[PDB]
Amino acid sequence: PKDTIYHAKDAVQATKPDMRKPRLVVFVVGETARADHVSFNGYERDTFPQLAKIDGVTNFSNVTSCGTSTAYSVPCMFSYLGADEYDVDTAKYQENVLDTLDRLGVSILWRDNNSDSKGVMDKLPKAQFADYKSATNNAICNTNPYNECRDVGMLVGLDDFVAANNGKDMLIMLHQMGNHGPAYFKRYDEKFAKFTPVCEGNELAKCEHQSLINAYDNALLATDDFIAQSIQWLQTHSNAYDVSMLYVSDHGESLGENGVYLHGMPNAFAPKEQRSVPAFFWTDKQTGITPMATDTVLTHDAITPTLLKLFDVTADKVKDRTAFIRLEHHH
Ligand SMILES: O[C@H]1[C@H](O)[C@@H](O)OC[C@@H]1O
Ligand SMILES: [Zn+2]
Repeated sequence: PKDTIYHAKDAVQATKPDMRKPRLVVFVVGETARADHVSFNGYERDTFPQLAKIDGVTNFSNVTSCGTSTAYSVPCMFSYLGADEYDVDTAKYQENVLDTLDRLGVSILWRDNNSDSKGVMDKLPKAQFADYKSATNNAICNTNPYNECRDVGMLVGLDDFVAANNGKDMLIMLHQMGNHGPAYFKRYDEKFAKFTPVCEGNELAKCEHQSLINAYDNALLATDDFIAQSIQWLQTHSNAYDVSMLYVSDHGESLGENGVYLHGMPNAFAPKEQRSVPAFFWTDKQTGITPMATDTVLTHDAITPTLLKLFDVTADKVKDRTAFIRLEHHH
């Protein structure tokens, strides 16, 4: 082990949940989703029909990931250093934004249907991380012939966590399997097999290109559903809690442009498809949180200041950063 390097020892929470409504936020950590396959960004297909029916969802049309892979992007998304000073090999020993929030009294929960938190949860109690790739944590793995555990299974029993943390601020990370490839066709249950025919081979270049896009877009429909159900879950708590949902994908995906597939390419020459990601923000009307303009130039660096602002936390290190939500409040 090594000593933790501090970045936000000045951090203070301006208000406490005994003096205003407690705050309950879900952060969906997405996977392999491309901004240009989002209906709201101009995609010809309605890949997000359920979110389109929910009042108060903001789509962000200009978000660039810090990197092109899970192990690289996820730690930077929760970092204080930002993409320009980020060092993947020492990120684990830096105070990160979850460390700050936990230290100031926010109850942190991380459920993972992807891999793990890539070091982000490592300093917090073991029980605050839960592996939802396991069929004995995730109750929703028998809805498909692959026996693949589904992201929506991470919503089961969250009410137990809320009850165990009654009246506290809470931040829940849900780490999605999402659009991970190459087997996009496995990523969604049959009710989302909307675009057809579907590539069901593992060698992507050998499928007809349209069938590859169809499988990828069907997987997006399942994520639309998962995010919508995450908002519906939050809404069952809106009387007692100020509830918000943030979604950001860890990176994009190549879909055969220039013959490139999957992701993980070094940033210097990775194509734009691997870095252009969707981001969504939803909040209940009574929270007073206001989203930034949909066309704000944004990156993964906006995540840490957003999470801090959602819990009324100020930290010098990110004082000049743009967030997904505004500093000005209408009364
Ligand atoms: O984005 C990063 C990539 O995912 C990683 O694996 O190598 C460096 C790149 O800059
Ligand atoms: Zn990923």
